[PDB]
Amino acid sequence: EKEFEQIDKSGSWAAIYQDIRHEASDFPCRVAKLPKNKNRNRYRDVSPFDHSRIKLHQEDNDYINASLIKMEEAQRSYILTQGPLPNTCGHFWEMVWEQKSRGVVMLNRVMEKGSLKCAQYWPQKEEKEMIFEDTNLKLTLISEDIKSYYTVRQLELENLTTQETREILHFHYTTWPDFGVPESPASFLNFLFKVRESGSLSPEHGPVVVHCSAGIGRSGTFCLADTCLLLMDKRKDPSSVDIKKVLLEMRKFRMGLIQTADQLRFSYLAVIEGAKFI
Ligand SMILES: Cc1ccc(C)n1-c1ccc(O)cc1C(=O)O
Ligand SMILES: [Mg+2]
Repeated sequence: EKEFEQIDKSGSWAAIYQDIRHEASDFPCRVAKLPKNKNRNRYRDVSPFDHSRIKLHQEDNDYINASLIKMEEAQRSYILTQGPLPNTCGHFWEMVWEQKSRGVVMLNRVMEKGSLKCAQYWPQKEEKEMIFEDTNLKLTLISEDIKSYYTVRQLELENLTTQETREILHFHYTTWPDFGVPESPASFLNFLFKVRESGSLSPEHGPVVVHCSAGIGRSGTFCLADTCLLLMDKRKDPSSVDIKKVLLEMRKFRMGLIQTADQLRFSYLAVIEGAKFI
């Protein structure tokens, strides 16, 4: 609150953001850069660090552009990944299956600014299921709840090899503007609360899988707000929760979390407003 007003009045958002970017950790991404993985990486997207990458349980190629963000004190984990490519939808759902995730959080529309941001990786009609032959998975739309700011879908994922099925919840925030950030964090906070209310972020399940469009953040704002709000509830002194410190901690696991000074300001606003509600 006080820190927000001081930065806002002095026009220091870009300076604070540049300092975070300059202090952000840099770890190798050697596996991501291997020639055989060139078509598994979305152009203009970041690469996962070797130390925190999620490995597919496959003998030939274990690579997927996804990272595990593990927040020790908050007891929260998140898998941050790129929006699936036309050839990586099978890998994406293999990761959801292997990591025992209950929720997938999508913070972009399939088309934004007249360009495709990710493959249509889930079925749009109940009777038209998707089959991922490469990873032997079937995915069916069970139900859809379309709201004004976001849509929730219940999906059924089937391992065709064993016929075992799992219910996956798809939380799709459909109203993040093509340019900049939302004017108010209210709908984004309601979306985060809806994800929380589903059990998708809880330790009884594998990490939630979060993604957006290449190189333009968003995913970081979701995880950063969730972890900050949880720490404010857990700590004896909620005012000791430093969002810049939490962000730098998350940045140890995946690069590029919070891609603009506007997203940093938006993250502060979502945490301040969310703490007032909680
Ligand atoms: C109850 C329902 C009908 C259709 C869906 C997709 N649902 C959900 C199922 C689980 C969940 O956590 C949220 C929702 C919802 O729409 O709020
Ligand atoms: Mg129909």
